[PDB]
Formats: sequence, structure tokens, C-alpha cells
Amino acid sequence: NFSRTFKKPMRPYEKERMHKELQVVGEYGLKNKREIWRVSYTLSKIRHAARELLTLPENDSKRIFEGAALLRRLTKLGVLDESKQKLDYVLSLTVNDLMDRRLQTQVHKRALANSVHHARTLVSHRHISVENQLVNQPAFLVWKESEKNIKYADTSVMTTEK
Amino acid sequence: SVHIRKYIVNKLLDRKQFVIDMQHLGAKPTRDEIKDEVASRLKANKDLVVIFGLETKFGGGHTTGFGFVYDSLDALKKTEPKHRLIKAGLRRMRKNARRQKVKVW
Amino acid sequence: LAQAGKVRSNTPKVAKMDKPKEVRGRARLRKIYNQRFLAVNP
Amino acid sequence: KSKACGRLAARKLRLAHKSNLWASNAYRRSLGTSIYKTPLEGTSMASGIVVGKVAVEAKQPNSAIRKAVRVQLKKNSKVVTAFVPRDGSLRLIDDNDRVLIAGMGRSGRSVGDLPGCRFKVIKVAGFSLLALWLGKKEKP
RNA sequence: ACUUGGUUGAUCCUGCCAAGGAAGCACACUUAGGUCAUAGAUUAAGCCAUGCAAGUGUUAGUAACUGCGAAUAGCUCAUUAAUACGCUCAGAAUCUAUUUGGCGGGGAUAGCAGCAGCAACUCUGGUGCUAAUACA
RNA sequence: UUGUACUUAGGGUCUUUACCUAGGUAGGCUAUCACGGGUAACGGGCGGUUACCGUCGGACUGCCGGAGAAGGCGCCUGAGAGAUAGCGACUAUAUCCACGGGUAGCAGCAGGCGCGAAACUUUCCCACUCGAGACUUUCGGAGGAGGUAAUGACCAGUUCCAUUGGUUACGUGGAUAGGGGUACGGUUUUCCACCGUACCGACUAGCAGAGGGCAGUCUGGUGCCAGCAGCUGCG
Repeated sequence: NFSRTFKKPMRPYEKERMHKELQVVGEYGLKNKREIWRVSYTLSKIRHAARELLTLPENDSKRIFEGAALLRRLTKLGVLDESKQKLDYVLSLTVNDLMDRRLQTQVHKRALANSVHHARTLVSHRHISVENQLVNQPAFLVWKESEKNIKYADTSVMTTEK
Repeated sequence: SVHIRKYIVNKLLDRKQFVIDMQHLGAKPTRDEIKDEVASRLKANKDLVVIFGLETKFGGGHTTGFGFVYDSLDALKKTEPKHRLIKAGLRRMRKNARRQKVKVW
Repeated sequence: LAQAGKVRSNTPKVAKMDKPKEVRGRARLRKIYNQRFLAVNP
Repeated sequence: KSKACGRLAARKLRLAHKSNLWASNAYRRSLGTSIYKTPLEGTSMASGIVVGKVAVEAKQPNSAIRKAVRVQLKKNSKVVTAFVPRDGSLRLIDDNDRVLIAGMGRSGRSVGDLPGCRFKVIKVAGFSLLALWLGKKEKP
């Protein structure tokens, strides 16, 4: 049916947590403080799954199928290098790693937008595409394979209309 | 640009049936235009083609849709639903007025 | 009981200073970020 | 130690647990029911007709008269005192109107300085006091 | 896998009371756009105007009769503290339209035609005929 | 606990049985909670909360099984009913009457009265999913679609990139939208709204607070009064 994608924080008015969360928003150019908390909650389901796998035996039928399948999905997303592709390194990873894979930031690295904020504007105004396919959505998550294929959609950038 | 894809010869309603996958750049294909392009490809005539339910994607120049082609006029007279025939080119009265035939003998 | 809501009526009621409207959404948070973390900062 | 630990001893543990819940006041309050004989009747919000206007005063050390209306309820036909928040506001309420009452927000008990009453008036005449106090809605 | 304010001149405790996080009903203030889901259960299983919800014709039974359907679907939770529900078995103690496979072996009414009766109804009386994969 | 528990024989049932009627014994259940009372009790798949263990809720739960059609009770037809948009009577509400007599069961879909803190349209539709049937055709308030609602879930905008002067945010410089408008092509049974394509373009933020738990010792009014305040407290 449905699910709760972000969770609210435990204690509202902690100084260290609020002062941390501004300079994740500032660096990655972000709307609210909730658009962090979903990516925290996305990091939870990765790590809660990973830890349970770790508890199991080193030979069990569940670990062999799941462990290979889990690392395959993260090598797509481009968080784990082939140096670090060994299951314990899933229990690492930060929101700073997982934020970096989004479309906003991959435009910026590309530099087409010219700014973190500018990248958001380019995607929100239908300028950017991913292999001949328009992406309005500013949180895509690009799979490294397709990271190369980030380019101008057509409109003002290509069409040149006012 | 007309891709024919996932294609099977259903002989029970004698019709060769498929889905079309046309990609257009710049965003401008007319249904009539589509019949022109498909009929040359399957030596068909325009009347013997039915194309229905075709869907542009989010944003990009793209469109894909169902369609199928049959020998003769004998298929679409009898096998087709009526809502495609009136569209292409071929009211509670019963509930009220009807149940008076029980009320009156 | 004879006197109720006395304080509120008897205030010298003040004209609000009308102001330029704030930039909403991302700009508010961006305007905080560079006011706060860019300078002068710990 | 201080309880039965043995393998077959699950009847002793389960049955002794049922007894010790009746010491806990929250289980006791829920179960007794025990809540029905209440003006609220266990409902967060209730409405009905104002009888009049009353001055009830605070305990100590806080010297202040609070102004709580007497209100008959709709469903029970009981009567109960009910606080009116914000300054003015007793003047806004009018005599013999319908009002919506709700709880003091203390999950029962008596709240601040003010003893006795456990109830505050949320609306009058289908409008709400905050709107009235602020004056972005009207009464005739 | 988290703490903090409140008994004292101050202390360390027991100890609750508050704060704090979630949802689920209801009240409130405020509101560009999109997809999707739900919405008279809580109290009155209280009461209901009007309209409509179960009918059914094939090249092949003859408006009716005849055949099947209407015991499902839909709504609600008032009964019910285990007899219901669930989960294991069991019929060697049973019934079963329809499908499916085996084995078998002439006369009398309905519409139609006519004469009447009620303030009223999707009630009918009485006579004059004729149907069958109905009835014998 | 008195058909209450066994036994032998019968009746009855689709069959088995105290299901019921006979004769013969006097048994059964109970501190491993019988029996009785209460439930703001339909049961289950499950839902909310959580580190684990648990714990609360389960009308609905997009399903499963049970029960009920205003309240009991009885019965015909049928493979199947103790049917209720079938019949029968009584009772309680309601209504008609030409005063003789009758008529009706929305806990089906809309809609209203009442109840209350509390819950939508008296629209369009058989095309989808399927169901009934003599059946590719008929019919379906099952079902499907719009319409109203901050109830719930996800997504998401309120701008951007330059550089002049005041201490890097407080007349310029240009850009780029969708909100919206108008066509046409898709879309669906039909609208709406969506998804495209082209042309018009220099109105979009509150709510809650600022002793401590958990951002001012600003200026003005008030003077244990008005008032705030979950708690401690403030005046």
C-alpha cells in the first residue's frame, strides 16, 4: 500500500545536530531539513539489512545470495569501489556519500549548471536529460554507468528561444 | 522512425498483432500519418490497420502504442468493440420506461 | 470581574512597519548558510 | 531468586503477573471504567448552552480572578465550570450561546493555579476564540 | 540501545510528576501544482419522503408460459467468552442442482377476446378457445 | 450439575448422538480455577509502537469465516433458505381512508430528519473486471469515472547567474520558469484532469515561540490587577 519515507528526529532542539545539518544542506544545495532525513532513513535500510547479514554464518545460504546481491546494487549506485567491495564496508557509508550520487550534485560535478543551486534550477525547468529522456526530478540518483550521460534537454540551452 | 516490436500472428481472429515504438525528436506522429508509415511496411492498406491507445512519455519526444493488422474487412465488423468503430468511422430509458412493463401488466 | 480585558484595550495600538517580502524556500536557507557558516565562523 | 524460575513453572509466572497489574494505577484506571461516571464521558470535546458567567480565583501564591463560565452540556444535561482563555474574551462569549468545550490538556487532574475546573472553551457559535480574540472573524 | 526541569541553605538517594518521540479520531490557523487511497464504525442495529438496485430470447423449447436464477454479490457488528473463528485430522455415520466421464433404457390451462366490481394495489372474478423439451 | 453422566431398546434425522421417548444403574465437571459475573468482545489473516523480549488495537482492514435484516416466532417453494427488495401472525413505530378497510420495512446506491466532538454527489456509465441467463446482442447503484473534503501517503515550486557603493546581505545588469490563458494532437464509453506541440507573460508563507527544561536581560504600555503558564514559575 504505502510507507513512511522520512522519519522525524528524536530530540528537536539539540545544538550539535542542527549545526551539523545546515552544512549538509549548504554544501549539497537543498530545500528542507527533511530531505536529509529521508537519506538518513535510506541509509538505515541499507545498514540494518547489512548487519543482520553479518550476524549469520560465513557459508549460510542466505548470506551468499543476499551479500552478492546487496553489493551488486551499491556498485551500480557508485558508493562502493572494487577495492572496498566486501560487505563490512556497507556498515560504513555516510549521508555525504549518498547525497553525492543525486542528480543535482552530478550536474555540479559535471559543471553544466555552474552551481549547486543552478543545477537544481536547470532540472526543475526541464533543461537536463539522461540518455534522451527528460528528468524534471532533482533527486534521481545516477548509477555511474549513466553518470556520463547527463546533458542538456533541448529548450533554452539548445533551442535558444527567449 | 517506426519500430514494430513484440509481434505475433494470431490466426484465430486472423490478425498480425504488435506494439509500435516510435521515437520523435523535437517533439512534434499523427495517427493518419502512422497508418501511412505502417501500411507501406506491412503492405496493408490504411482501413485494414487498427491503431489504438498510444502514449507519449514524460517530456521527451517519444510515443508507443498498441495496434494490429488483419486480412480483409471481415475482422473489425465482428471482432472489434463498438467504441472504436464510431470513433474511427463506422440512457437509463430502459431502467425507467422498462420497469413499467412489470408495474403495468 | 468588573475589570476584564482592560490591559488590551488600553494599550497604545501601533501601526506595523510594512517591509520588503522575504525570498522563500531554498533562498531562506541559503541566505542563512552564507550568513552563518561562510563568515565569520569558528 | 525472589521468583519461580523452573521449567514447568509458567502457570505461577503468568498468574502472578495478572495480580501485580492491579497495583499499577494506569491498568487500574483503564480497566475499572470508572471513566463513564465523568462529565466529559471520556470525550475530548463537548458542547452545549451557557448558563452564566462566574469568577473563580486562584489558590496561592497567585492572586488573580480567572473568569470561568458555567456551561450546561448537550448530551448529559449536566453542568460544569469551564475556563475562558485570553484577555477580553469573557466579553466576546455572550450570554446563552452554544460553546464547544475541551480538556485542560493535563489528561485529567486540575492544572495551573486554577483549582476545580478541568475544562477550556475552544469555540463559541462555530468560530473559535483565537479567531475572535485576534479579530479576523466576527460575531453578530 | 540517548536524556533534562521540579522536595534541600547545599548534598547524595528513593520517587513520581512534567517535558520529549510516534498514530487516530476531533477542533483550530494557513495553503501554487501533480499522482494515488479513503471517507455516518464510536452515538441511535434510531427513523425514512422520492428515483433506482435481479433479472432472463437464442437461425435451435412454445406479449406470456416453460426452463434456470433470485440462498451469490452488497451492507452492518447488535447478539456471541467458545458451540463461533483458526489449525490439525475424519467420514468405515452422510447429502449434493449444474458440469464432466462412465454405464443405461390424448385432455386442460396461460397470454389473446369479451362482460363486470374497489375510496385503492404489481388483487381479480367468470366465461370463449389453442400451445409444449410443462403435465399424464 | 437432574436429560445432568453412562448403558440397553426405540422414534426422528441426510446421517451419528439426550437430538427426543422409554426401561436399568448414579454418575459427570472442579484449586492444572469448575460454576457464576463483567465486557466502552464479532473471530482470523494482520495494523500502530519498538534494539531484542514484548505491548496496545483489530467496526472497516480493499481478503477469509460467522451472524442479522424494526423485535421475536413460524413456514412454503427448491440441489441449497428457517430466505426477508419470499410468505404468515403478533408487537412497536409510521402513514392512507370515500371510516368499509388496509399499506411499508434503506445495517443495498444516492438524499433528508434526528443523534453528536465526528464523516461527501439525490450526477454520468455498462467500455474495463466479472456475474446471471434461453446467452458473442439482454441486465447489473456489483463495478468503473468524474464531483466535494488539510483526513492519509509519496513527489514538488515561491527564482537564478553577473558586479556598483554601505558592513560577505542590505537604484542597477540581464536570464529562466509554472501558476495561469488559447488552440490543436493524444487520452477515455463521455466530460474533467493529465501527457505532448505552438503562441500570449517582465502573483507564490505561514504557523509556533524568544526565564530554565528547550532564540533578547531591547524600547514602549500594565502594576499579585488584567493576563500568561503541561512543570517549575512570572505580574
